[PDB]
Amino acid sequence: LNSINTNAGAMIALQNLNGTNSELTTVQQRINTGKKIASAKDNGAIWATAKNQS
Amino acid sequence: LNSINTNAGAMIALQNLNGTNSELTTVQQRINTGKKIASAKDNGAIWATAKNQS
Amino acid sequence: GKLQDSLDAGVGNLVDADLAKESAKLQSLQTKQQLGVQALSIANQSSSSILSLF
Repeated sequence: LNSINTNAGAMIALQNLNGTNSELTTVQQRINTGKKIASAKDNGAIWATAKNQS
Repeated sequence: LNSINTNAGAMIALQNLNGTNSELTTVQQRINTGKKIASAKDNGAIWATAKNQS
Repeated sequence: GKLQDSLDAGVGNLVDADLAKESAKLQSLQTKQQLGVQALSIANQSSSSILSLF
């Protein structure tokens, strides 16, 4: 398929790049905060237990 | 054979070119994801094994 | 996002042409049109031979 309107390989490459970007942002947060569970979004139950313990 | 309506050599060249593009896209996806087996389509057995092990 | 990409790829598979085939079909039809013009030009002159008999 030598189409000029659709480029599926670019779509797949963009999906992979977006996944890499998300992983990099997660590691950036985990470094600058020093916490693997810095908010309710990271893990709700363990974050709740930590808030109660603190 | 000096046909005006058909061109078998162009057909063979197009098949070879499509094969080359398929190999090139496989290498693109393999470099981008960083894994030689990134989905069940790559190889189902070791894919499932690695998924369970991970 | 992945579903939208898949739908766009399906539409592209459904309507888009394989332009590498028309890259050869175009030259084939141009040469065919030239041969057709020459053939019609030859056929138009059949009446001219009648003058020689008089």
